[PDB]
Amino acid sequence: TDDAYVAGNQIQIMSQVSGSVTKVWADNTDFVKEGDVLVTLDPTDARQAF
Amino acid sequence: TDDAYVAGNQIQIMSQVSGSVTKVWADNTDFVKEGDVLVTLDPTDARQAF
Amino acid sequence: WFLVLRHFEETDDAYVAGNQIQIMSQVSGSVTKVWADNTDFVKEGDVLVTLDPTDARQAF
Amino acid sequence: AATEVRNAWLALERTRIISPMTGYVSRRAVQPGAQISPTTPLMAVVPATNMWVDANFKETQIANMRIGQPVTITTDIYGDDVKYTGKVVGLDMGTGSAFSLLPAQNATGNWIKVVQRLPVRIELDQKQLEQYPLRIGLSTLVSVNTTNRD
Amino acid sequence: AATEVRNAWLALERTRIISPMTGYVSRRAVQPGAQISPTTPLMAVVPATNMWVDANFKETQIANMRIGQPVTITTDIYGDDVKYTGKVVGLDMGTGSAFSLLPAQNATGNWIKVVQRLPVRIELDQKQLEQYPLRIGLSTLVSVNTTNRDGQVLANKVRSTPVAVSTAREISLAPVNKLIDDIVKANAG
Repeated sequence: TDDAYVAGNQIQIMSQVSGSVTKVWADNTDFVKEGDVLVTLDPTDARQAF
Repeated sequence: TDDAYVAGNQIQIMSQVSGSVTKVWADNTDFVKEGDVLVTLDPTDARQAF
Repeated sequence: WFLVLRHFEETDDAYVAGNQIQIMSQVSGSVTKVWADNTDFVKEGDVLVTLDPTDARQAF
Repeated sequence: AATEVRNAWLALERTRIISPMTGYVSRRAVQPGAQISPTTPLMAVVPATNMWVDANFKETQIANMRIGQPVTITTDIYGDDVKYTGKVVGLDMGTGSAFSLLPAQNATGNWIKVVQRLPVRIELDQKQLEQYPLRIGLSTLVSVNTTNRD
Repeated sequence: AATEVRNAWLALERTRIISPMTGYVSRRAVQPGAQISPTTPLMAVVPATNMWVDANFKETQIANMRIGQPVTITTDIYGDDVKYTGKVVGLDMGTGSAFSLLPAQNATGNWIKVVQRLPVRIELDQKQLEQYPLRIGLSTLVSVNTTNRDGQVLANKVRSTPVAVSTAREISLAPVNKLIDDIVKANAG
């Protein structure tokens, strides 16, 4: 059959909290290791709760 | 009639809680039993509540 | 001459691309001012919208 | 109170969003200043380690298919000069039309018969993937040797 | 009590919406008197500094393309009187159909083979944009020189510098701290 494609695993990145973005560390077609930061948020409210 | 198709039962596996997945125990075309765990979550917050 | 054209690859399916940000508020409320309209140059740190401060002052 | 301190600290430590998998960034819909909740997609990470093939055979060819049969795969990016070897993984338990994100509605009168297709999973060998990488979505011509039926 | 005071003050200060980037405004879907929440889009700001090109090549052409190869891009608004230079940044690990939310073809119809396309990132030189600026979505003819082939298809270098950073939404807590001190002195007897 010629109706065969190539399949793999793709993962969406979702936050566990809510905040406002302040940095981005990967743009596109960039290599990423496991454990690296891709996005950072403003820590004001969380620090107040702490 | 030529407009006949086979039908069966399906299950939309869902979680009874919310969390973040840390393990998956099955891929497509795999055989599963009634007690076998399929997905695992991070037990930190639940442990705190306990 | 011909294999020279093979030493290159062409495509007309290209399109310029850029960044875009959807401005969103961190709080709810009502609008009382709008500081810019379409085709206006705005610098970082400029006010774009303003809300009624009646409800926040009470909590303060 | 120590438990509440712990919950707050975990909340603060999670303002930095960490990648769970090694891979490559594909789509980026996150900009500085965006308002984010735990339901907004941000990026995608596509590894290049474990990749397989998904062949859609007709109803009239999967009669004599068994798990473990030899397979040969030739992609289009490379051609007949590069060949991949694999073996059957398992036949799916439904047709693409039946298990599509949008169902097909056959009881409508304006119905024309069409031969159905069933997805089949094929396991590629990873050793030759390093030499010749493949991307998700490329197209290939597959071939299953059904000479052995056991 | 001071923590709650600071949270309330931050809530009040955010009653002004501030621009996190310097660009131009487009699609202003906000009018006075509207009722808004954080999920309601107000407008868009489109920075006009760092733009790239997305060239869609067929699967037949994707091979023999490595990172860093020279490119030449010509546009239509400016015709052939202006050229652009650029480089390959990298190829995507997906064909667009990977993340689609709908079937590629109808279930009722038959299946027809279609040659796929794979996007490529190309980065432009910034000294030409400032004098001959572009706009999002304009068509362009791309040509990539593939004579030299080191064999670098996938990037493998990580970077310690963030790409895009904005800190216009950070609020310093000096006046709140002064107000709290004054109130404490007032109620202390």
